[PDB]
Parts: sequence; structure tokens; C-alpha cells
Amino acid sequence: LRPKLSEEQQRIIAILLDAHHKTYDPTYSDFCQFRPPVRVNDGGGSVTLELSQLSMLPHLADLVSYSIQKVIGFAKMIPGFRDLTSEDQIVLLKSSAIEVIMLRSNESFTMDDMSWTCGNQDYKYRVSDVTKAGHSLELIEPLIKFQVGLKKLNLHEEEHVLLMAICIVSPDRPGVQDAALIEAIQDRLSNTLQTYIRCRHPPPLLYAKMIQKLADLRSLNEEHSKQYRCLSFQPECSMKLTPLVLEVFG
Ligand SMILES: CCC(CC)(c1ccc(OCC(=O)O)c(C)c1)c1ccc(OC[C@H](O)C(C)(C)C)c(C)c1
Repeated sequence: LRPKLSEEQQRIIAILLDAHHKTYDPTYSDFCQFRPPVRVNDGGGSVTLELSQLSMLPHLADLVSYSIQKVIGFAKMIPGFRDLTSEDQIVLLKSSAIEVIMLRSNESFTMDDMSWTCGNQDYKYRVSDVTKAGHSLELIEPLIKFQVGLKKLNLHEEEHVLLMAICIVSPDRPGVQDAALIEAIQDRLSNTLQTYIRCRHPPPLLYAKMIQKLADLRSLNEEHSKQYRCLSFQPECSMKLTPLVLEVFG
């Protein structure tokens, strides 16, 4: 069966497309406002050296901080999100933040050279930049695997925005109070996505692959949390971050 999208489902898709267009600048025009990228010599990927310098950390922390603000804005526009309590909205945003950033970064991600191309050479980010921010291969290798696997799904913009909305509105996040309300909002989003794929995605299993990406994001979130904890032990690290990053990941 291929039921047509209801008027309400068509409205949800329009709302989410508009939300993404207002909160994701595909020209990356604000990036020059961040603390500048610094790329030192570290061909060997020396952990001691990367931790002693964290050369790319101020630029990447400003980029993540900016992205969290945009994600907060996108989330406020998800139909139903405003019906949740303030406490539940914050629990969902804090727990999903890194996962939504990983999803949204797929738009700048290119398989041409396995980089995140956000403008000129200064804003072209690679694995080596993430290591220069104090992260290890345990996060980097599954991160690139996730980006390639997601890129290969060739998602329509409608599917990409619904995936980010489903990611945020997850009833199984620790500390949630009204899990039933969150689940109701997510089911409305999931049904819209499932109906959209069946009635709009041409051939050549897509929904199950998308659900799998959400599970992959949980593993990446856990690995990122462990790595952030290690990074927080580096003296003077806090100054290289932002108050928003400190609160979200602390
Ligand atoms: C450079 C790679 C990456 C991938 C998600 C990134 C690339 C572009 C981004 O945007 C352009 C786009 O969304 O199109 C964002 C928003 C992040 C990233 C950036 C920083 C980072 O580490 C951050 C570090 O963990 C702190 C939280 C300590 C700052 C990690 C693991 C990954």
C-alpha cells in the first residue's frame, strides 16, 4: 500500500524544509567570523603534540557552538516540539546535539576527497583537522564510515530534514520525563517519513537504512562523549571551547 501524504504530513514537510533553509547556510558565509583555523605539522598524528597544541580546537569549537545554536533554532520549528516542557526540550537538545551536527555536516561532506568542503582551502575540513582538535581514530574512522554511508543514501532534502527531526525527538534519551508525548511527536514524524519514501522515492529498504543511521549516531555520540571527557582533562582546554559547548558536553 502507498497512501498519499495527508494535508498535515505535507504541512510538516514544508515546515521542516523552511526550518532547515532558515538554519543551514549552504554558503558557510559566517565561518570567517570564528577563531581562525590553525594547522601545524603533525603528519604522524602524535597524540602528545595534538594535546599540547589543540591547534584546530578554537575554530572547531566555534563551528560546533554555532551549529548547536542553529540546531536549537531548527528544533523549535519541529511541529510539536514546543508542546514539550522546557526541561524535556533541553534534555533532547543536549543529548542529540552532536548527532544532529553529524547529520547536518553531511550536506558539506563530499566523497570527491572525503572532506567537509565549506568554502576555500581554509574551510575545507578533513580527518586530520579533527585529530588536531584532540580526537582519536576511535571516533574518526566510524565518523567517516557514517558520512559515506549517509551520503550514499542520496536522501531527498525532505528525508534529510525528517531524519534530523526524528533524531532530536527521541523518547529513549536519558532524563526524559514525558517519553509518551515525545514518542507521539516522533511517530507523527516517522509516519510522514515512511509515507514520503513509499510515495515519492523512486526505485532502486531506505527507511530501515535510515533507522540504522540513527542507531550508528548513538554509538558515535557515546564515543564522542568519552573523547570529550579526555579532552576536558587538558589544562586550559575550557578557554579553547565556548560556554555553550561546555554546558552541552559537560
Ligand atoms: C570537522 C568535522 C565535523 C564533523 C561532524 C564537522 C564538520 C562541519 C560542521 O559544519 C559545517 C556543516 O554541518 O556542513 C560541523 C558542525 C562539524 C566535526 C567538527 C568538530 C568535531 O569535534 C568537536 C569537539 O568535539 C568539541 C565538541 C570539543 C568542540 C567533530 C568530532 C567533528
